[PDB]
Amino acid sequence: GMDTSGKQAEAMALLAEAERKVKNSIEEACEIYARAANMFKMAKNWSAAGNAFCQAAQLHLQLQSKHDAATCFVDAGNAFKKADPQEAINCLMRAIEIYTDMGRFTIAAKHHISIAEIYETELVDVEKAIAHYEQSADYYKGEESNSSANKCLLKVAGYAAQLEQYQKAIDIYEQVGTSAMDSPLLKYSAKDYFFKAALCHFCIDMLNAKLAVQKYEELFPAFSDSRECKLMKKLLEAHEEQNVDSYTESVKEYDSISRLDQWLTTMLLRIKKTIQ
Amino acid sequence: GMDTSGKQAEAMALLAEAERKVKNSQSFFSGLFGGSSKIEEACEIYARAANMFKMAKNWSAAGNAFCQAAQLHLQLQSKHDAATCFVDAGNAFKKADPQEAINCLMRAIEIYTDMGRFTIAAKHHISIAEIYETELVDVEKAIAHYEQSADYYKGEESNSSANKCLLKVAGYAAQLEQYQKAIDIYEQVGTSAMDSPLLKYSAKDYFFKAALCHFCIDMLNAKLAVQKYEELFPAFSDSRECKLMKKLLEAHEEQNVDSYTESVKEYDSISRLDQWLTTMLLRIKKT
Amino acid sequence: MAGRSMQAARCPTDELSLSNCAVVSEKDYQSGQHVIVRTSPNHKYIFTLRTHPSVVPGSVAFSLPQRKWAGLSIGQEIEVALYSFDKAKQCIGTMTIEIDFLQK
Repeated sequence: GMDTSGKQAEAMALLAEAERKVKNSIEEACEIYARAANMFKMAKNWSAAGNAFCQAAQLHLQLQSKHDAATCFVDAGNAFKKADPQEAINCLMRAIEIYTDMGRFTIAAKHHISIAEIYETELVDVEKAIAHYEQSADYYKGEESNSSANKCLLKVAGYAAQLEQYQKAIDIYEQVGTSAMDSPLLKYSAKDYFFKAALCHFCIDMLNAKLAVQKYEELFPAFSDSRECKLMKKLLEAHEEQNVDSYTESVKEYDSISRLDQWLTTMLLRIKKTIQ
Repeated sequence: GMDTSGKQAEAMALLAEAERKVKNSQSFFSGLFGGSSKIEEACEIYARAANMFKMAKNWSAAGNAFCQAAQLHLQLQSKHDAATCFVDAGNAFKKADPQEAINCLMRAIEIYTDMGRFTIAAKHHISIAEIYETELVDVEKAIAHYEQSADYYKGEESNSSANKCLLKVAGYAAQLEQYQKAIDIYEQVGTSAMDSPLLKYSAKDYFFKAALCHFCIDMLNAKLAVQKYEELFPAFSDSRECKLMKKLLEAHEEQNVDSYTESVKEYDSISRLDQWLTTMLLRIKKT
Repeated sequence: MAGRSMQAARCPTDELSLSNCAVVSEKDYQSGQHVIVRTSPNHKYIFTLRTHPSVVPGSVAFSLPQRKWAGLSIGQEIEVALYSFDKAKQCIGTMTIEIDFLQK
């Protein structure tokens, strides 16, 4: 349709006009660049719109402007998000650096979360996602935003248990559960976290899991009443006899009563495989 | 990692440069009368030093820089930025040194209330009460701060926020074995909350607590108070609370400790009990 | 002698598990050496050492019966100090032992 060709031609004309204006040597050039990038965005030419945005941001930063420069850098980053993830990462890193320089820690943490998200979803990398999530959690905890920090720590612990050693998962789950028990609204969920921790201990050895569950049961009396406690006690007893059939029966019955996360399935499969 | 050493070294260098700048500022003013450009620039360096120190996880240095900047900008007659930096100290020294954060927040509160900005003063008072409560068991100061914040909020006509402060004050006072204040606050809030559409569902709970807080005084007045509450809020009868109180009263009327304990255990089994309720029930059972 | 801290390990071999001797690294102790293991102020358990090459220095391997009797868990930290008997008074003359089939 007319949109593609017309907007592309107008964008090229505006880019040439801004280039000529700077060739005379200034805010007018930045305005022309911003308008041309906007029309590029309308034209669906996702690529090369971030290029114009970056050029405008650099030109504006040339005259000591930092706020609008950071906003346009973030704009170019999100524009490149779909067209080119790597340059989106770079633009977001620049914006994070500047925002941290002015000390707007919430914006930096949000951008770190976005960076971790793009890294984990499109590209394949867990360590970078873990580091970015940890940085965002540290920023938020410094800003005492407890819920976001808890979410980030839970995600990091989940990934660490998924691939990394279980000590990080043990620590994070224990800390989060301990913080959660006292909370009036959140107390009900606390059990969950504790349960997860216990399972990770089982991956190391049965005796470590036994001592950990004993300590948790002592610490949290309600945990004794949890169906989870009964399930782990039964599973540990079955494992202690090298009897796989009881293991399978208990797992199947528990799944029948309630569906599985597919994380518990993975951990239980790992534990069963090592029963020998 | 590199962060600690690098940030520390750069922050020390920048802070020393700022100290030299402020040292030379007096000579510049005496010889040329440059104005406040040097002082403003020094304050900028100091604020940057504080923020970098915060990034470097060195909270004490950041708090010291914030306090210095507060003092310097207050010396420039800018009480608003001085109060902002006083609150910066209050929130930076909060973890490094709670005591310093206390006086910083008092200074900020005084500055703010000087202009009549009561909401910010009440928020700071609430923060200070939280600081007192979380670390120290000096309940009395927490009660005083909460009462002051509640009075400020009531003076601002912002209801539903002074209410929570009054509930906290009453709950803490009930722990000190002074029941009249707790009874009065609980009954007042309950009677206020009956009529609210959204809060109505919760109102019943308050009455329960009051009656329990009225239980330690003596059995007979608790019975009559139960009658008074029930006639005013007939729906209260439906709640399990009335049944539990009636059963406990019947058990205690004949010194039947076993029945009282069994009923308490059953109710806890159905729904886990709170530490406050557990303590109150244990105190009542002593009789 | 004064006692050192380390991490409990798993018994390396079935024979050593049957020996009922705490398996140690040659670099840490010697075969026949005798120790007292502290897990807490009120928990002291008495063991005899036997060296095995596979033991990592700074760790001692214990069998499942030893772990259960002493309540020792793999990866837990424990202190251990060389203990010497008073053979003039602690040498054993008679042992009444309760025996049962290990596996039903």
